[PDB]
Amino acid sequence: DIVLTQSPASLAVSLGQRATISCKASQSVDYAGDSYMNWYQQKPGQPPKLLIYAASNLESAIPARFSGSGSGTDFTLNIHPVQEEDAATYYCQQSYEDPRTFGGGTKLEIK
Amino acid sequence: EVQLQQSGPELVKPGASVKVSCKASGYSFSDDNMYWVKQSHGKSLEWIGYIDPDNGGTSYNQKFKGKATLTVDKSSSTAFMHLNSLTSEDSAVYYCAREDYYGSRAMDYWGQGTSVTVSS
Amino acid sequence: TGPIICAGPIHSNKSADIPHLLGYSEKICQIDRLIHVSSWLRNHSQFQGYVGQRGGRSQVSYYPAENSYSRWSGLLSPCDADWLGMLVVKKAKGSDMIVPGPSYKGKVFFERPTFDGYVGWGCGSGKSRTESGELCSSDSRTSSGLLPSDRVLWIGDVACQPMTPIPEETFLELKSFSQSEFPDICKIDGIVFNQCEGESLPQPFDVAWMDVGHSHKIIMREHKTKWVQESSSKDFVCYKEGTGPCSESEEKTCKTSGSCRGDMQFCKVAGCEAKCRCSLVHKPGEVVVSYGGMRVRPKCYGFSRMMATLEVS
Repeated sequence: DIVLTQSPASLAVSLGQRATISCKASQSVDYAGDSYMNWYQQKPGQPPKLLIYAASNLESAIPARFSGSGSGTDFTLNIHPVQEEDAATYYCQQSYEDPRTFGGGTKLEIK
Repeated sequence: EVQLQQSGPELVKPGASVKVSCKASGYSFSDDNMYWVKQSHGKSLEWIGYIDPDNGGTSYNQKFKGKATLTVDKSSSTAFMHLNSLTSEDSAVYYCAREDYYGSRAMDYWGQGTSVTVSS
Repeated sequence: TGPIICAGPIHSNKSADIPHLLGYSEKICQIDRLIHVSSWLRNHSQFQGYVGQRGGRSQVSYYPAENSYSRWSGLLSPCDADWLGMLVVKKAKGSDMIVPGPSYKGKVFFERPTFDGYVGWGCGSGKSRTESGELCSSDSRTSSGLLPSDRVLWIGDVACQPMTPIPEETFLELKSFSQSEFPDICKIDGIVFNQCEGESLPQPFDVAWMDVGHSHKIIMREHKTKWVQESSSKDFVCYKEGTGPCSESEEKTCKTSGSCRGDMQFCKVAGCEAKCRCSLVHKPGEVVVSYGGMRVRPKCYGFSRMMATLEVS
């Protein structure tokens, strides 16, 4: 199985500053020019909400403060400028192969 | 709009079984695979399995083969998950989610979650 | 190359819905405007709006860009046949293989014949295909939802038509002749075609084929083709200049009661005399295929790229 390691497990960022979350896969999730990596935002009591699919594609109606980059094994979720509604746990998830796997998650707290 | 609606919270006794439903509307049910995901309290998301509602073909996480069984009803646009031999390790929120294989290959629509508490 | 009845649409808002029309000539008009592909995208892939803005069906992309059959506005593609109820263009699933070769980048719809059917891929609002064809990434240029026809890609040189069915025994015979012409082929689009000790990985495979209405297509190397013009009612469309296709009632009346205007062929076989006018759809006719000593009138005939595994001994 493809193991995903997120870092940091927890992070605190001041309003208006930049949050940078990392995800490293144990194998490449690239195939024919796309990177099969997704990012989810989850607030307590609600389901995950898709933010970024395929490393860098913004889902419709997701604000442009969110962006993603990376290729192969090393991926980045950026939030800038961080706002109050951004407090949540962010998950990465690979769609390269069966079984789908998820990272452990990164809790973003506001300063 | 796509929408997925799960059945309500469930209290069940150890050694029993439970069946959860997920009702899809707003798109053609059999076009897309339906995924199921477990989330223990405070913990991370785990994949359980998926089902192809067009023909009933399934694939399971090895961790849940024999524990979980996936079915659908095409006529009523509903996916089911049967959990058996419940222990306290099965108490979690369970999600269904539609995967858009050739769009985003992501789970872009989720049900609200079904809380399952295993206790006497 | 020009349309059959109706010049290209000029849509106004992406949210207008598309009516079901009962008349043959009205359906042909929807097809000239790619109303049917727009409808397919709305039904299957969370798309809002239309494809074919201004250019219509005559301006779609073909993968072998050298394409003979689109030079005839009247020959039917698989999507065209799907709108008329002759077959279903299914939504692609993960096991369906995207063929290499086409320029997928930026396409919003594409379709290809498979060994056992017809399969299509669509994109949601604000999206278009990556260069592998495998995903739909964001594309600000498609945000209006009224997209040109070059965003529509039809793979293959294909003609579809009404078929005369054949008995199952005849199919099994044709299937046997195909197997002996292609001894080297094990699977086509994941379907067992010949029995094989060991097989290569799937490879692109250009081949002539015909759909004769059973479980899969008959692929062909050595075969003959012939066109017969038959002047049946489906070969004529009826319109009123400056107003588009006539209604269903007006069309049946024109084609039964011989009391409308027409060109030479329509008057000659149907009779004529404010009123509607009916004339000949531009095509060579119906295709008839000679293969293995038989003649067959298939539902679809064409040349087109599939995926196949070859034997390794």
